[PDB]
Amino acid sequence: SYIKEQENITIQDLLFPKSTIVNLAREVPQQSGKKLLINKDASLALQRGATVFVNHLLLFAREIAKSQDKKSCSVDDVLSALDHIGHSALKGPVRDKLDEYQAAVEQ
Amino acid sequence: DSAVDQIMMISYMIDGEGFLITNREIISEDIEDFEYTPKPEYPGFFTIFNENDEVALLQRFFEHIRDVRPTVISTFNGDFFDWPFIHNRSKIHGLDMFDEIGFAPDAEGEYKSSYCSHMDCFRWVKRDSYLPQGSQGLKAVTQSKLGYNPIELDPELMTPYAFEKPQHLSEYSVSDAVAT
Amino acid sequence: APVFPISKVKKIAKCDPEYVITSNVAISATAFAAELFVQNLVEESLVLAQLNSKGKTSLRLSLNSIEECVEKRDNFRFLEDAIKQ
Amino acid sequence: VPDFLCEYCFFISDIDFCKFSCVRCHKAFNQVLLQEHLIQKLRSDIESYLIQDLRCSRCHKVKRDYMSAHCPCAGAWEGTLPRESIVQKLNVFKQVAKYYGFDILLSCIADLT
Amino acid sequence: VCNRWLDVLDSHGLMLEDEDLVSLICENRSMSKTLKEYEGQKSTSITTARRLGDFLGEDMVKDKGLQCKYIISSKPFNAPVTERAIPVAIFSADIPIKRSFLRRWTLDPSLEDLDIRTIIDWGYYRERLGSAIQKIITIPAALQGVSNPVPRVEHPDWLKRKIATVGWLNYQKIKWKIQARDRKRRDQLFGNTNSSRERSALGSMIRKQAESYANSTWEVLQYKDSGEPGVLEVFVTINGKVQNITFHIPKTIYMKFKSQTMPLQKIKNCLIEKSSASLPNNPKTSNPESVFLEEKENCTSIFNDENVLGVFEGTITPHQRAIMDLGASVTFRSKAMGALGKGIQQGFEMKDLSMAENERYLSGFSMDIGYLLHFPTSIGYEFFSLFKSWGDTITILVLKPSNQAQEINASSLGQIYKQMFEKKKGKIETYSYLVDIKEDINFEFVYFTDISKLYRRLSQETTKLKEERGLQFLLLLQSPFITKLLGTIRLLNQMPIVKLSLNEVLLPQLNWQPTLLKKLVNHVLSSGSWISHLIKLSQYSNIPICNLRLDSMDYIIDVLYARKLKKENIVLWWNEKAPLPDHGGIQNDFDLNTSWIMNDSEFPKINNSGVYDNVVLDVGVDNLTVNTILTSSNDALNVLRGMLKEWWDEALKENSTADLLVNSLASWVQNPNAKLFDGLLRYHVHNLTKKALLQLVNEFSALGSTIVYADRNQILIKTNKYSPENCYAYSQYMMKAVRTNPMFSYLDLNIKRYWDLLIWMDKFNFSGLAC
Amino acid sequence: FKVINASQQQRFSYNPHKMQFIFVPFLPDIEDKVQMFLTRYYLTNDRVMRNEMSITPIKNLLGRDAQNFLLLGLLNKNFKGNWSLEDPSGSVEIDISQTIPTQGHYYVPGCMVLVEGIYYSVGNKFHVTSMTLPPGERREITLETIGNLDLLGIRLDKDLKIRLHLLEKELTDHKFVILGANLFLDDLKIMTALSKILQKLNDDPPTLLIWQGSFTSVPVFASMSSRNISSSTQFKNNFDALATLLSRFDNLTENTTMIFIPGPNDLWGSMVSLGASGTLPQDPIPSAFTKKINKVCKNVVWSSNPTRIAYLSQEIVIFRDDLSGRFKRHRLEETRKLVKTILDQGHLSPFLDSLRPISWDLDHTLTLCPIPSTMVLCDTTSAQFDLTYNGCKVINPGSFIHNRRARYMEYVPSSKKTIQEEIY
Ligand SMILES: [Zn+2]
Repeated sequence: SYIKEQENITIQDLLFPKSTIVNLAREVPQQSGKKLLINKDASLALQRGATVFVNHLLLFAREIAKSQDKKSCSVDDVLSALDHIGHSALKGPVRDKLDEYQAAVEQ
Repeated sequence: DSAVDQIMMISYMIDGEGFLITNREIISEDIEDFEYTPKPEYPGFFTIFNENDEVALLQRFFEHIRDVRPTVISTFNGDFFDWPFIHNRSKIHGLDMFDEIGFAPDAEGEYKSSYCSHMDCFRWVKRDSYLPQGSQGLKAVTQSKLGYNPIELDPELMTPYAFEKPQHLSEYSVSDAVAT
Repeated sequence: APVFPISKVKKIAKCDPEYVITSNVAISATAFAAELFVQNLVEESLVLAQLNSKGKTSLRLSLNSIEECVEKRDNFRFLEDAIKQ
Repeated sequence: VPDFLCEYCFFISDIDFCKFSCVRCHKAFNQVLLQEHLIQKLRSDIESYLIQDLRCSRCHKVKRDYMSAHCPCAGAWEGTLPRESIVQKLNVFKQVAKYYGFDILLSCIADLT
Repeated sequence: VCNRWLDVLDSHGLMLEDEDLVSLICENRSMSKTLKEYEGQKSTSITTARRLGDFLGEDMVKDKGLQCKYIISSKPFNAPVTERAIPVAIFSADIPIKRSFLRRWTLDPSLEDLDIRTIIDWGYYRERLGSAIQKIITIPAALQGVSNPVPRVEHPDWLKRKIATVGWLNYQKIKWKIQARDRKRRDQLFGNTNSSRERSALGSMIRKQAESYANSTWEVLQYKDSGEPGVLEVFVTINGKVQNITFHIPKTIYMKFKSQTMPLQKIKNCLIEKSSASLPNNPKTSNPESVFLEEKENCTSIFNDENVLGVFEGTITPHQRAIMDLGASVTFRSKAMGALGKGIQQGFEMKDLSMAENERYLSGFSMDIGYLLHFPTSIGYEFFSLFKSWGDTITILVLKPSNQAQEINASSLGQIYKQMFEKKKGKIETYSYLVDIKEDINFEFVYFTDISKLYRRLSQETTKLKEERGLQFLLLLQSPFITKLLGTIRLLNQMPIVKLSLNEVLLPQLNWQPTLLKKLVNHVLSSGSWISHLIKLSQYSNIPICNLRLDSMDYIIDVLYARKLKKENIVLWWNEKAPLPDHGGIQNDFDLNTSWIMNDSEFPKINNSGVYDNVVLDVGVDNLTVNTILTSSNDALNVLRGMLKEWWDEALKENSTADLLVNSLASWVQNPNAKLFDGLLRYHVHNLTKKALLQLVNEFSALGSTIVYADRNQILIKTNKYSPENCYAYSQYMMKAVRTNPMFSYLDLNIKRYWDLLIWMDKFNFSGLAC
Repeated sequence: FKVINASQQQRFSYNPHKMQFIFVPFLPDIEDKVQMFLTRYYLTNDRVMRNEMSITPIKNLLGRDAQNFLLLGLLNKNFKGNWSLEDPSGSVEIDISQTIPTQGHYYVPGCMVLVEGIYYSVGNKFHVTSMTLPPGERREITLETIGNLDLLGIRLDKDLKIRLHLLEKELTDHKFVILGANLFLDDLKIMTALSKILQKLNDDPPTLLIWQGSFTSVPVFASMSSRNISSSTQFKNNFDALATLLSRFDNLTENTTMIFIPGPNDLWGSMVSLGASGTLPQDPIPSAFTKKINKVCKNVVWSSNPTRIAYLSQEIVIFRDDLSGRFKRHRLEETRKLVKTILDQGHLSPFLDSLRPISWDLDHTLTLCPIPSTMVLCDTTSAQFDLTYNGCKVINPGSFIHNRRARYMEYVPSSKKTIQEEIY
């Protein structure tokens, strides 16, 4: 339930790069746009969104980990929590890039 | 809402010959050609166009408008609910509505046009139909002014009926197309 | 492919206040899901930025489109409590 | 006890109460399945004893009524299946259960008393 | 007529149902603006909106235009009607959700009943109907000169007197956990409208999956029991990878009662066809559909269809396996390019899709193999080996008593692997494009004492192999005794649940060759030849890896028998977890008559112990149950005869994994573990094999041959006194040529029996051998 | 107090003149089968004699063609159209037309139904004008003709006290959880659900929890049920898994009297012959087969299907079968299917022995002459009904697989109410 309101305590909660956020916005939709720029308030929202999403997936993996009474976490505990937040669209390409990372991390 | 949602059916009746364009993503079973004749003075013939994507649905609807060359565009409660929903779905997809059929809204939020002069028939029911207020919907105006009781289903179960029983919802959209 | 190193993987591992012992590849899965989440929010936020295409910023997304794309969608309803600044 | 099937050579054949392996290949199956088949034969004979009909000395016809005590005929009253037949089968079940180990079979013999 | 409506509102709708009562009593009243913009105002449409906002979460009170349908309760005492509103959604929710959120609004934790006639205000609806009947009935009647027509309601003084002659993440994590507790309650209320709120926009992460899905070779059938039933997890295989998808499967019962059940139940699908199943039942002159709710079988009780006489029992399709026989093993969604993405996101509706394809060449592939096998014994062995095709390290969890040292350092294992590897290197070089065991193995033991932490170590190693590859691998589980007991430890992966090994053999502790030479390394080279055997056994029978296929070969016969029964439409399928009858009433007294006490095949005694001549037996008859159906209910027996006539055609000049179907068809009739038929089939094939034994006990008697024994495996023949033993070759071919003609199909072989001047009382005399 | 089993009580030899209890003492006789059908018709004979008008057999009504008496008899089937009716004098035959019965009951082959019509003296073909079977009665009249003998032994008339009713109304912390319709112990979902229900029943201790025994999914037959394990060894593994799961909760181990009752899927002793219904009065599966689950507790009692439990003022028979599937299978020509035959039928299984066998030894275990005011009908083809408009409280624990899962009931025996609870 409710305990306390929001807290802008961003002294340690201001950590992620800005070049990776603008590097993850390529998006070529088969010649329908120019894709010149994104303003900085959207980049600050994307940085705070990525940080909050990593905390979101970690609490959902730990909250479905206690139902199976396992005190650990895994790929079958993180990706089995991606359907609980409604993100199966992310679940399919994370599987093919995890298998490309496993097929290229051996060399 | 017009941005979180998408249109499932477009049931139009170009001069007696009705048509229907459905979105195959939400609708599970693809509807074949059927009939809706609730009275012999109102014949309903509907050749269904099962388009796969919503962009295909909107481009086939605007293509059939651009080829048939209409001189009258009608609907019931258009500029309040029906027409800005299609402008928002044509703004969401890459092909904007004004670049092909000229349907730009006015300053008061009324989708007028140059060549076709859009006929919102809810501005006659509210203006001079002499119908009682509280029963001024499409079902009550066709039960009162016209002589037949149409398909009465609540709109809150319209979305589970898209995946479960789309034949009854195609009958309901053909009912409101022949009634309009 | 070795595109996201173990530096940012250890940056997103010490951030958690109360966390159980996760594996070294589950945090890699969370980092790959995070870059796909940022790519999904960028591609789905231009679906709501196309609703207001009267000016030059139609191919450029902003905070108003991000705010309405976070409050309309159900898979982004965990971000409206953190978009307040 | 009829129709025992083996596990992998599929030799379907009956066995005896007087001597466990196959007669095609040579391997033991288990003892609890033969134990289970003997309780199945015991319960089959007990449920067949439980569905006995109205039959006697003069009235040797089929039974067609439940509420009727005896026929309106001239014979002395007796039964169809005797209890001495199933107690001779129960003591041969007890002899095959005490000659071998067969704990749950002798347990169910003690359960029915 | 006001007394009839007051009687239906006075007895709280006891004759009326609950759906007509909630559609009758409730008040539809939508809103125009949001809940946050109505601060300071109190009404019934703001109270129901606040109750939906703190009961179903804050996601619907964000946008404007909420339709807050409500009802009015009585249990808030002396409170306004503007704060006594209750939404209709509390009666459609679950019991502890409605009991948890009802008492916070009703302000009474003493209540034990959730019956709607007790909560709702009958007096508020009574006073609103009373002011409407007061106006239209009692208001213009007292001035007209007549009395009060309705004696239940009354009129007051004004018309009665005239009658005188890190911080903030704790709050964020508790907010997201209560927010997702209301989203799962929103999906508990309805399962489809919230599901298409993420799939309304076709992104390029759904479209890539939709452009990379064609010819779905399904591999494992699964279950979903903790949520909505009837939905199956499918690990179908695409052209280069394996995709974990989900399949929506309905329950197609055969019932014929859909005529006047339209206002009773909610009949959505309107289809009338030949829904008559012909099984033997009790009513005379009756001699031998689908469902719109796949989660609960709300069937009709009173049966009166007026189409045919006879109560339909509700003969079903097999609920957990109605897709592996009605559909195929290689599933294919024949549609356009852009609807299958919605099918991937929601779950594939296979009732309107998923048609079959060509069923040959099912598995042409190249991918990794996981191999878990356990070895329990009476000695503590517990050889929990985990072989993987990419890592090459097996991890045995052995040596339970840790005081002594009896397990080898893999020196002996490496030497026997080298000798076994040279011989099976030639055998591995035959099958090497599938499994690569061709590299020299190297591994390490784990000597463990506990069992609980051994299962914890086993779960850590199976997550290690499920994280080393993710997908694109196959885990072949092979534990003998704990095969269904290993299904609690690790799951959610594709697995052939198979008892390959019977049991681990007992051994004295001074050697380890019967548990390591042929039990550990020969099983992984047999696993390579075994998966090529499985590829052929699933290419023929067309079923995925859900079968045992070596211990129980009664499932492939069942899938082919169900496809042969689905080829026609008069006789249908049967039971799945019961002892499997084919009768008119599964729960009855019908099977005691079909029990058949002591089941006597034959018992001959013509009393001949000492045989008269030097006769040799070459009459060792096998497959008599197979050679009974190939000669001969009625439609089930002729479809079995047609299946065996088509089955013997492939077991001639071209066969590799289909000759076992004949012997398993012989073994398949007598057991209740076999599926789709064992009820009246066993007794009928036993009487017809008894008839065939009596027909073949005298038709072969072209010479003076008599019998003393007949027990379906061998009989007695008798030859003449002259020509004792040098004439065996021509006598054997003449006996086979005169034995093949009167049986008229002649499909039972006779090879090498024995007889030399016998003695036979009944069972205790075997005197004679001549080979 | 203690649980009365199927064979752990005195034998009630109901006589046709006084209906008292005679002293009988291992296998029955055919004389007991004739007495069984005589006690099935003579103890429903006083359902209109002690209710009331003229009572006479078919011997006074043989040679005529018009009548007035309500013919009480059990429905049969001899040939294809030979619908026979009886009494212990002879037989009557019933036609197939003019069927207008009372639509507030259920007719089946073996329920004793009063009928009226014409005689049709060419042969003997009685007709159906009115078809209504007689109803039962209340507490005040059902135990006045019995004298002063007991059921289990409290033989004194000390049970006419209201202090015994204040003894049952005093301790209001009594809990009789019914738990629900034969759970299957093979899949992990039902196991995790019963773990969660035992967690919520472990932190608060009940007094006599009516659990759910004989809980294997597949029935035991003459073949190996599992892969390499048999059908006896797989259920040994299942009660050892249930004993280890029961020993993870140490509050039920001391005061809760756990009671085990079978269903149609009993163990290796009583259910390898049948696969569908078998004999209804069964024997309980004792300590000889089950050994591991008996050592983990001190209050585990094994009992059969029609078995009452004493509370010194209340009897509760906890039956378990598919009665709503069996009554639906035999008609004349979920909620309102078993709320219409408790008063109308004083036998727990009103069928013939050719359609539902009853052992000839025990038939006073499933008779309902001392009428219970609290009754449990655990089915798998019904809903969670609780109707008391007669005086008898009849509760039905439904199933475990429907839309919401894990249904189980909680009957408070002091407050005399019942509730249900889902968990997901
Ligand atoms: Zn063998």
